[PDB]
Amino acid sequence: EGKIINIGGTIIKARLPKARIGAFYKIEPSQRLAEVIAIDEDEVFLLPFEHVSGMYCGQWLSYQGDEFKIRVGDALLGRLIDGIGRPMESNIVAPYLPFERSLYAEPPDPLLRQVIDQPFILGVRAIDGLLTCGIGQRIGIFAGSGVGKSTLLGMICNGASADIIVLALIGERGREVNEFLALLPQSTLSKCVLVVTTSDRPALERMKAAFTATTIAEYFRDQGKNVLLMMDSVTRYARAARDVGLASGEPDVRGGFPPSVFSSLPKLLERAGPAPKGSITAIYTVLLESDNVNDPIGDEVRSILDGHIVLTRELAEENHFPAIDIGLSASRVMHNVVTSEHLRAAAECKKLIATYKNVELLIRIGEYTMGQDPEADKAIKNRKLIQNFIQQSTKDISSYEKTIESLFKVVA
Amino acid sequence: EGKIINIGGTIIKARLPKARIGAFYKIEPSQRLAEVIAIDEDEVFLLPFEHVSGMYCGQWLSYQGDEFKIRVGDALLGRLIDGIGRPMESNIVAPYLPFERSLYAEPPDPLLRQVIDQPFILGVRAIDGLLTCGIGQRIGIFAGSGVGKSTLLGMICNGASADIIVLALIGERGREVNEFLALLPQSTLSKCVLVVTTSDRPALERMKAAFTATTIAEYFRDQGKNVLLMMDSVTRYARAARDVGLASGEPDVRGGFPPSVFSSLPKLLERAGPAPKGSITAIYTVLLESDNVNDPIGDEVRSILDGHIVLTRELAEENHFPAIDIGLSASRVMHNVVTSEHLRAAAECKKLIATYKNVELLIRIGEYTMGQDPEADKAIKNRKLIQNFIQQSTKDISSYEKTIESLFKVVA
Amino acid sequence: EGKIINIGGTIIKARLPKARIGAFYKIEPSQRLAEVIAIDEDEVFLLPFEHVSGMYCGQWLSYQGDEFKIRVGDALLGRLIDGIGRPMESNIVAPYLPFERSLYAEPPDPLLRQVIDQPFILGVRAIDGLLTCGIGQRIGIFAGSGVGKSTLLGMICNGASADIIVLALIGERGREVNEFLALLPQSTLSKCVLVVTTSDRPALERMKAAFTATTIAEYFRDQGKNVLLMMDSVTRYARAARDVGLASGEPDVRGGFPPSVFSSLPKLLERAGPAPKGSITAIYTVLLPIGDEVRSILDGHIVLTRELAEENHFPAIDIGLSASRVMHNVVTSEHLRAAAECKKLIATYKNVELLIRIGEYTMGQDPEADKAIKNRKLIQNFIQQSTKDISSYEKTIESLFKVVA
Amino acid sequence: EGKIINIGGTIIKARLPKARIGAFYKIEPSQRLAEVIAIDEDEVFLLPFEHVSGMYCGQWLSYQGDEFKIRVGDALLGRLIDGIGRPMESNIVAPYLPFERSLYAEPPDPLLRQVIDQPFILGVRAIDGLLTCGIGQRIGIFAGSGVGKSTLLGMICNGASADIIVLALIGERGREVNEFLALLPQSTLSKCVLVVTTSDRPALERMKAAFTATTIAEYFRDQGKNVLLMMDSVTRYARAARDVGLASGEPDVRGGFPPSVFSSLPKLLERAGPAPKGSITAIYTVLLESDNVNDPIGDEVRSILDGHIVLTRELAEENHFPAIDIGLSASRVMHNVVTSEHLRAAAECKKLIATYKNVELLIRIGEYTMGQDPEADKAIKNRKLIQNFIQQSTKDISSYEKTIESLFKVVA
Amino acid sequence: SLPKLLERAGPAPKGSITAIYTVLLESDNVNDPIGDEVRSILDGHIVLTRELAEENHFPAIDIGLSASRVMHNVVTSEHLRAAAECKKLIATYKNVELLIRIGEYTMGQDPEADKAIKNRKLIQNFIQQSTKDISSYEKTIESLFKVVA
Amino acid sequence: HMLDRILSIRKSRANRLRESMAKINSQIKEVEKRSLLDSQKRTKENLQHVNKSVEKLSFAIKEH
Ligand SMILES: Nc1ncnc2c1ncn2[C@@H]1O[C@H](COP(=O)(O)OP(=O)(O)O)[C@@H](O)[C@H]1O
Ligand SMILES: Nc1ncnc2c1ncn2[C@@H]1O[C@H](COP(=O)(O)OP(=O)(O)O)[C@@H](O)[C@H]1O
Ligand SMILES: [Mg+2]
Ligand SMILES: [Mg+2]
Repeated sequence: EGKIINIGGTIIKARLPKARIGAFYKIEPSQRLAEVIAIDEDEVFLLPFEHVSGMYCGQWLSYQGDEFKIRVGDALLGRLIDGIGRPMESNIVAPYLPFERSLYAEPPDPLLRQVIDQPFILGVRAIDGLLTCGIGQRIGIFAGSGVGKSTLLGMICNGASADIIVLALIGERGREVNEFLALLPQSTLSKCVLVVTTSDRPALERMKAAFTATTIAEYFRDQGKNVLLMMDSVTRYARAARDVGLASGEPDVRGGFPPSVFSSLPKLLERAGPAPKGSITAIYTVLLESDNVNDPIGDEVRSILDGHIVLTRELAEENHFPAIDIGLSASRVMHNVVTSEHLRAAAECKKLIATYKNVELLIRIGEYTMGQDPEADKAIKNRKLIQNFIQQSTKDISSYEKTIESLFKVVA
Repeated sequence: EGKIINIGGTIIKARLPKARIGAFYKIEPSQRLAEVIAIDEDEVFLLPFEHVSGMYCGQWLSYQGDEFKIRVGDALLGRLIDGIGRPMESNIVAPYLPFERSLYAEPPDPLLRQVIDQPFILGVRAIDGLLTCGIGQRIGIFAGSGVGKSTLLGMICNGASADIIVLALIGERGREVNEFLALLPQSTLSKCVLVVTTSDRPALERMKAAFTATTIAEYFRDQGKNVLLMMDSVTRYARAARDVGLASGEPDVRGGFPPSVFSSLPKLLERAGPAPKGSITAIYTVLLESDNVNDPIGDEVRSILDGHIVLTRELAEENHFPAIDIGLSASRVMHNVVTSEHLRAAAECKKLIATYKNVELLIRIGEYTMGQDPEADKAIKNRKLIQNFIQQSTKDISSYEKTIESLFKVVA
Repeated sequence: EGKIINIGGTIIKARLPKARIGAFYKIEPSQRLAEVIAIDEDEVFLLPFEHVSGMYCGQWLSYQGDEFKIRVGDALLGRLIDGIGRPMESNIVAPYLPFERSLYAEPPDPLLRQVIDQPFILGVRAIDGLLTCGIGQRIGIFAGSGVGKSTLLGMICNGASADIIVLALIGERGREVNEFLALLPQSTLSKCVLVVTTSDRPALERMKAAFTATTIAEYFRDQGKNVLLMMDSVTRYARAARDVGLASGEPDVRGGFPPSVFSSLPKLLERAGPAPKGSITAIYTVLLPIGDEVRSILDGHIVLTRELAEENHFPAIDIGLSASRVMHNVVTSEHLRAAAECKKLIATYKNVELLIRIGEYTMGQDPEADKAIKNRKLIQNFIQQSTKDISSYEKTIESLFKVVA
Repeated sequence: EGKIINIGGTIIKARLPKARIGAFYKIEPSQRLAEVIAIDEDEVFLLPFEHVSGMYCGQWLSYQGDEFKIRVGDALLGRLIDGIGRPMESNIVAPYLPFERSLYAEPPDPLLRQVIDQPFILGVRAIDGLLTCGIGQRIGIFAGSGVGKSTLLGMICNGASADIIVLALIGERGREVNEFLALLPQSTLSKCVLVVTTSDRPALERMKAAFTATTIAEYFRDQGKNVLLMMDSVTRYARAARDVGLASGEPDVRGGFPPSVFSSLPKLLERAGPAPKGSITAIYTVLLESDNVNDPIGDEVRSILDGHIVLTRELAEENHFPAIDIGLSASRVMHNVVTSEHLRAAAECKKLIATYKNVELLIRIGEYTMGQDPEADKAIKNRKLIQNFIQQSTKDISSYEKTIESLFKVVA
Repeated sequence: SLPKLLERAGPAPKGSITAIYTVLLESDNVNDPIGDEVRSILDGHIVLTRELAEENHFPAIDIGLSASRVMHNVVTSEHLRAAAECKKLIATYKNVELLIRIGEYTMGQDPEADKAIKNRKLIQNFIQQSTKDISSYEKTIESLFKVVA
Repeated sequence: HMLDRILSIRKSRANRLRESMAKINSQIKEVEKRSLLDSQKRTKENLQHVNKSVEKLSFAIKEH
């Protein structure tokens, strides 16, 4: 059909007359895949990802279709899937996947994507009492390393109020995926779909894994369920998309990232919102470093999402699990999700926490005693029960009405 | 009329001669369009309206009109428009829009523009009291990501008293269409045109929505009435123009940006403003890419607008809402629209906020004695009255008379 | 089989049809050789190993291969090998070598990595009393400059319970190969097969030395033998593969390294683990940008510090911030908890020596630091010994159990 | 045998079909030589030995040699040589050099190098008492501009005890050749060879003086005697080779430098050292671009060289000469050389210098009670003995026994 | 091409052009390439800072960063001395400003710091000026002599 | 950059004056205490003096 003309290291050219763009091809001697990214007159540029050094001048290509698809069906509940869309395991025969979806879809009509008003019950008393999620809210957890991101993340997986969970671990090593999917039980994995790819996989698969998980969750949305998508480490998606964009040839504009990363984040994670039939509540994670406090992916994800959680290292150094810094973190759709008395209670508890930080640094200074500030004294005497409300062990799962009841207790 | 010889991901090259620059074409086996960016001898470089991911080499371009023009009439009052110009509301019938006009018009004559001296009531108490606007100016709201821009536009749209309100939501979170639409009453939406494009839409439509919103505002200006143009993230226009310019082979000159961005911002931001017949008052939001006001596109937009409001995260995390930094924000018609005792009182309140910010460490650790500097004494005395004057809720809209009355009360 | 178009300093261009990337061709009049980095439609960018002087327009290129494979057999035990594979010296004659295998072999996926058992004894009594290591475990050593790591490597070659010991001096200095081999006996050299290469040598064979040593160690893995791989200065492999990468043409991403070394180093390191044929214990040294990427990729870091090596406490390892991640799957529960309580008995001395540098600390109620003061010297001569002081595994156990008393 | 087709600034290009690399040609109208550095299949890049005064197109070339060789011999002592090889003093009669050698030889067999065991008495108290050099060690001196690299080579070269000294002054001021001959006594000037090239000389004399000095050093090494080679700014070789190769069609890689610099510098810089008969001991002055840490030509010279003395100008600003930062400098070959008590004394007083460099702050800030840190109490008492042991005058050279005696009485 | 614009505006054999060029800096840094080059061409620079615009000190001229090349040929020796001593008072207060803001300054150690603290308000309402206000040159220099001592 | 180093001394001075405060508060229970409360009184006013010395030195980093 067409043969390789040259190999330029990471990008190859091949003569195919009237080849379309977005298509994917088989190298005929091996079984290797490569897509088309740029079209010339007769001699298309073409991006491989797996292996380059086994290539001649005149090695043949093979056509499959116009756009890359995946096999999606209702038998995926409890499967480790490749990021390109294949079942990784060989212990089971791949079941009946009837439908045929592409990875590039579009979000719904903005006049059909309507306002979110219902709460998303979560089990964690800090994310649900003081902050509050909504069914259609895209949370972003901004964590470091060693603060307890995965323990909180498994607490989200287990105690959620969702019907189908769709995890996505983009850049990982095998010990961490085994540690994390060994951390959540079989009652969780009987409803969970796992789109797992690791850091040894090539960059195209680590980029397509987010599209794969979003397409699985759009399918389980379109039958009318409350899907909970969990992209783990959108930072590593961004690193994969950086490498693909720089290998395509593209000038970096901010922090070493090409414009394709910054233009492909919104059309990735704007798909995961409310819909006219069912809805998807997504929760993304960003690994913030002390090396770059600037971190353009963190700023753009904060600019696209709506409601961020910050896991600080100080609240991990003193034993405060989960290490959620209330007041440094917030949710945007809370004022139209919770009731009015819960909204005036939760603001007073955050104001008590900030007032306690100020009053401890003014009480070790020598210039405080009890009686000349009423807002201070109530925070002083409510310190330990606020700390018993925020802190929560891994196997202590609470309900929503118990959380609101204990919150109304802990404010007054 | 001509074939395609290149498809490069953003710019497609077509071998078709005698093409006028600015003209647009239809890819005739589809229903998609493309606009001529540059020409060669017979090899034009043009930019598609929709995405590029379905095209191939020999694919014709039939000739369309010589310039892309939108259709505008009086029946746009109360509608939902895209950046191309076509209506979003499908269930609402198609209006009769008798006039049509292109998106690239010149500003008024610099002598026929007039010195602006009538105040524009915004409803926000801080801007009205310490800063203030004029009917005709172009103020701008500079902030980081998630600091309070969209909230302040909603507050300032419930507060404003214009004749026509043209709201452009450019490159923003698609959920928020119905939220901006549900914070407005019906008598406001009966006079409100709403141009909505989304962050998923390609780099032309997210770039060209500013010009169709400004063209609709110029139409209702030329009918002879004072209109209000609120634009949400002109920096998304700036990012779209960066991506189109760098795809079209232009050098980086500052911070990631080509010179075409810095040359194309002033004509967009300058065709607003005063006029011989009517006036459009514009309020643009600017997303500073870190939490710094000296971003490249933030500095370039600040050197063009006349009046700038700076929101800072250091007051967002202190629950000082709205987060208007009184120091780094200024209005360039303040001294021109208002009387002398209001100007004196506003300047003195700004100065005594600064002189409290001089002292507050000596108050915190208990060192400042009372009677030695009367300016700092009056600062410490009137702090709580000021920060009951500066903060206000989103539901609290205050008229201009009570604003200047409480301003005289608080300055003493 | 192809004429040379031009010479671009370190890049040759040739006119030859149908060659694969990585095929190595032969300068026929001078007996030098050069492998392919990129092909055009008929011309081919390749790069020479050796120096480029003496070459003209129109030299021939003999084909002689399509990918480089090393002539490896059972008779390489006790011989000096270049990073390419040919011997170093000419005093010895090359013996019979029946087999040859290529330098590439795909590792198993990380989702099904095996369990570790069967304690592997290195010889230094400090770690196999405190931070033990199994057969298929791959270990990273994070040491500095002038910390005495060469004696450590020579004494964990001397006293290891492995039938084959393979080491790759990849990128070493001129004197340092004799400086290293001066402290290996003959009973050790008759067990070693070892690859050396110097900074004189081109970056192409300085990065193929790692694949050569890994491939030879995989060959001796398949014969039912327990084999130990050593790669000294993985960072020098990293800078060599960097020089090959941006010498071929590639922009860098992190530090100064291209992403090709970030695609090749997990491929080089992810292999060489617990196979069912009797497996391959890898020890990889990294000096103190990519140490994060190495330290997050293999199980077990050993830290040698100058702040400890300024005294005469050799081997210069500090147990308070090094740990091998698999000990409960290796050593028994008694030995594990006794080793961990000796670790926290050492770690409480440095938080109480600084408080007994000042005159304040007494006894009376602190049951963990009062024991360190009396039982300090048994600790501090348990966790150090000389270069040719061997301590077997059935002595350090009861020695450690009479340390805890 | 060919015509010259263009003249650049540094480079010549000609049409010499089937010409070898290294083959040097002379220009037929104008007597001057030029050697081939690149091929472009019909069209060769030559580098001339002199300036380009009158160079018309089509100027002829004539075959002279296949490689460039220099005349060496034992009758070369007490003389001055340029980078090419010819004597530089002209009032003297021309000597008789018997043999010829090419400039490109290969380093010795690493299995046949000897083992460094005995010290090289250097003269400076710091690089004898703290960083002892062995006979056969390659050390380098790393500093910025005018920090004291050449003054330290004056102190070394004055008090050097080697059997024969080859001093290479590569690409530096013509003024200072007499200042080096002013501190060479007749006993060490009767056995010294100065290979001097000045910074105004053309590119390949400045590029080949290092090879000429190493060729002379290998000749007198192969006679059987140990020889001190001292290169002054091998960075001048590095940027001469940068300007040669980068203007010959070769890409920027790390600092403006081609790959050929990083290919040809570790072969030059390693053909010194031990040997089966004799030993070159080498001291390489290295100039740094900035005073930073990411210098593309300082870092890899630091990596491929066994021992390095780091001069920092922050000690040259407080007038602490020689400006050796003993924490930043190291000597890998001293633990094999000195006795064990010498190692203990060196490590102890390095520890004392490192302790006083931060106990000094809490002496000025009045927070240091005596006795609470005894080691610091030992680092304040012996501050003056250390700071007379470390820095010494230029004309103050001291023998090895006085250095070890003074080291012992400083540590005790 | 910037020196062959800026050098045409100066003294001349008949007539003169005194020119005043406004220069916008690409950040608040004065070491912008255009700011640096136009500072190396022109005969005097008046650097306005944003710190003094935030402190409501208008006009926001930073006196230490400013200079005027031709002043020593223009003013008398007494006026040049008074200008230099007033600029040294401004620099002394900028030295002691953060030390008195933290709270370590007790009145009495330095003789120049008490002079700076005492003449602070006179210097401030000399430098600070409203937009609709103009001074004559004799009132400016006599107010300078009254402020400086 | 060395002003970051000074509060590391100032905060460590605070820890070594509140652990000494815990020394006297542990031995006000056993008793001499009137002669021993003379030491905690100078301790706690110095601990207030050291805590004031940090909060005007940790706030002095933001001013630069
Ligand atoms: N004036 C205000 N009063 C109270 N909260 C506010 C105000 N402005 C912003 N916020 C907080 O910020 C969030 C919305 O910020 P927004 O202005 O939408 O950020 P952006 O400017 O990036 O769109 C809300 O969740 C709200 O709690
Ligand atoms: N050991 C020293 N004692 C006194 N002054 C020195 C010493 N070394 C350098 N200097 C001073 O520093 C300057 C740099 O000296 P030099 O050795 O020429 O530096 P370089 O050769 O590295 O440029 C000289 O002008 C000299 O006065
Ligand atoms: Mg917004
Ligand atoms: Mg010098």
